[PDB]
Formats: sequence, structure tokens, C-alpha cells
Amino acid sequence: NLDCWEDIDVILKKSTILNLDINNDIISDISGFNSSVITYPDAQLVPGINGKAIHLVNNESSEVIVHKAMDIEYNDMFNNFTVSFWLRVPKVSASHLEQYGTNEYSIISSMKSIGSGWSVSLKGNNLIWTLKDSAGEVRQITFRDLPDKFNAYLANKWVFITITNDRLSSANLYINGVLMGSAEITGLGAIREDNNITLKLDRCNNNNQYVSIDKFRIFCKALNPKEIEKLYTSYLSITFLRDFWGNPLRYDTEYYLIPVASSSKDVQLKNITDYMYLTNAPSYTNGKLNIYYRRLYNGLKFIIKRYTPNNEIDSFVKSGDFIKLYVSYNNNEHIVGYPKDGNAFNNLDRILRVGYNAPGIPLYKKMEAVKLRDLKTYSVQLKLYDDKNASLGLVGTHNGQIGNDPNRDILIASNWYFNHLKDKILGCDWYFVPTDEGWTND
Ligand SMILES: OC[C@H]1O[C@H](O)[C@H](O)[C@@H](O)[C@H]1O
Repeated sequence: NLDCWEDIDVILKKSTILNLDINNDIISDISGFNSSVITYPDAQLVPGINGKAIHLVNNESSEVIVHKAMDIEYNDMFNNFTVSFWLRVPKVSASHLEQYGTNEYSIISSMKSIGSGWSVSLKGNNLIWTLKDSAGEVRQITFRDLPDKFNAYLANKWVFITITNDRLSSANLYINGVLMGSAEITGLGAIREDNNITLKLDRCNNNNQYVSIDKFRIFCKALNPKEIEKLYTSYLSITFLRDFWGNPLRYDTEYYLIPVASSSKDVQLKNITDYMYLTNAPSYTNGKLNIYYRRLYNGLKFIIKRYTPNNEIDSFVKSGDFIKLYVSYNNNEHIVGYPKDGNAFNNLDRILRVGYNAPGIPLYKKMEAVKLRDLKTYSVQLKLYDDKNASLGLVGTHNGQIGNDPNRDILIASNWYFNHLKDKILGCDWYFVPTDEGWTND
């Protein structure tokens, strides 16, 4: 065994030899070996998985360099090691796949010529891990991302990358704790990499390309599945809610709602004062490029507002926060709620109403944004309360019809969900999707 050094948390901490953290808007190594980190002028900081993350654009000034401390400088020359980090890459447009699809560019590398060492690179929709020994001998793992961009890993969502390297066997590439690729690495000699680990877009021909990297970390051992699973879930801080992309959910921001249980569905409104229902979202497909996805940004625009003043007007939404949900329709904002004695399926599934304003009829609108289930998924649940603070249920959908309207999956509030929070898929889970430059429909 070529690993270094029981409780998994202890193992992870003790085997860490590099851990990039960001506090007080400064990037530094908190491993203990204190490797110096040099941040160049155009390395930007943006929202991350738990705090801020490194953002790299395509120009020479955009880079972060880690100068390995003497105590870890030669860690991966002969021994095992693991590299992990959260990664966010914008969805590549159809044009850019055709134009730069064959352009491989590194984003993180210890290779300096010959350039022995390791590198994380991207080519079109491929994530590539490369190792090169002093003899120029090479080993690679080439992960081809899923065709369905809605569920792909290199399609604008924050995902967790982990690459283990066992010199006595193979290298394994994991995404969100799942094994995605592998390659035997026996027969490789010494890995004599550069004294610096460089985070920067190298040899990328697309001037508008960019990426985000967070929690860059190196371990002096090849982590096993259970350890990676623990590592991965240890970052999912169930306190802050997240949007579809994995960034912090925010107040006063327009979001398109998509139910996790029927991701191909968008939300639509019958009429002001009336109900909401699901409709099939338009889609995009490209046989030649073999990519497709349900298009985004269609359907109602929802806005989350503070029910009462929070902390110090924090812009992010915290699980347990009470809110007022509004639909932004034709420039007007309409509160979402359930009117007293309002139409309800079998008196249990309360039909939600948008901009209901009947005089003398109380309208329950107090909601609580919470995270009761599915920790790995960037979804949220919404709990509606009446005037007595009693639960009216979680927001979801019910199939049926109102009057002479066609059968529909109508937005409702129901306590039924609380009895099924353990199911794999539940109709009360929602994705809050904000428009983002990282995703443009073709
Ligand atoms: O699957 C159950 C179905 O009926 C229930 O009463 C609720 O409306 C939702 O849970 C809906 O999906």
C-alpha cells in the first residue's frame, strides 16, 4: 500500500495535504502545511457551495497558483493521492461545440519540457484526467458527459469531482460520489510535476469560456467510495437553501419553478385570482451533436419575499425562513396563497391561487422555505400556514379538474407529503431556476 498515515472523518482530515479555503475574501491553504497561494488580478470570487468560490475567465491575469510547501512538494511522485473539488462549467452552446469541440484546455494542472505531472482538462463536453511520468508515459480517464443537458454534470450546475490514484492499481474519476470513469495506472514511473499547482484556463481558444472551482483539495491516499461519499455530503450544509444551479437561493429574485418529480414540466397560470398547473416545457434536440434538453425560462416567474425582517436583510434564503411567494405576471406581482374555504380536492389538497382578492375572505399566504429531504438535490419544499399557524401542507400538485377545464396537475398545498418524506421521488420537491449566462437555450 502506498497511502499515508477507524473514523472516516478523522481519516479525511489527517490525509489532507492541501485545502483551499476562502475567508475574508482571501484564498489560502488551511491544511496545516501552509502552502502559499498566489492570487492574480483577474481571478474572481463568486457564490460557492459553502461560501465563495474561485472563478476563472479566459485571460492571462485570471489564475490562482499554489506553491507546494516543502513538506508535500513530492507527495505524488511515487505514492497515492486524491484530488477533489467542486466544479461548475457553463452549458456549451451548439455553436461552441462545433467550433471548439476538439479544443482541449486544462483548468487545473501540476504539469510544467515533457510536462510530467497531472492535469484536469475539458474538451467539448468531456472532463479529462491526465497523469504523465518522467518518461513521458501517459494514462487518462475521459468522461463523456450525459447527452441530456438537464441532467448533465458539465451543464452549469455545481458538481463534486473526486479523482483517486492508486499507483498499485488504477485511477478513478467520481462525480457527486458516483464512479464515472477509471484507468489502470500501473507501469508509470515517477511523477515529477511542477513545484506549482496552477488553476487557470490553459490553451482554451474560446475567449468567452469560464469555469468555477471550489474547495480544491489533495489527499495523500486513494480515497475509497465510502470516504468519498462522506467527503461529498460533508459540503452539503443543509442550512442555506440553493437554486437549480447549486448557488444560494436569494430573496427578491425571479425564479422559474420546476417540480423535481416531473422535470419536463413548467408551471403556468389559469388567470389572476385563479389556479396554477403544469404544462410540457418545449425542448431542444441536436442529433448531429447528440445533445438535447428540456428548454428553460418558460413558465411563471416567482419571487420570494421576507415574511418579516431577517437577520440583517441577508440576501440568501435560509431553511426555516418564513416567506411570501409572489408570481411576477405582466409586470405586476401577485401573492400566492390559499383562501379560507377555497376549492380543494376532497378537502385535503388545497388549490393554490394567484392574486386572489375576494373581499372579506382571509387569504393564507405565510410560507416556510425548508429542506426536509433529498440532500444531494438542489431542490426546496414550501410549507403553507393558515392564520392559526397550523400547517396547510407542502406545495405540490394534484391531478384532476376544476369546472369544465381539461384534466390537469394543479398546484396545491397538502399535508399528505409529510407522511412520505422518505420516498425517492416526491411531488413536493421544487427546483428554483434563475436565468443565468451559464445556460442559454439553442
Ligand atoms: O400521488 C399522490 C397525489 O395525491 C395527493 O393527494 C397529493 O395531491 C399529491 O401527493 C399527489 O401527487
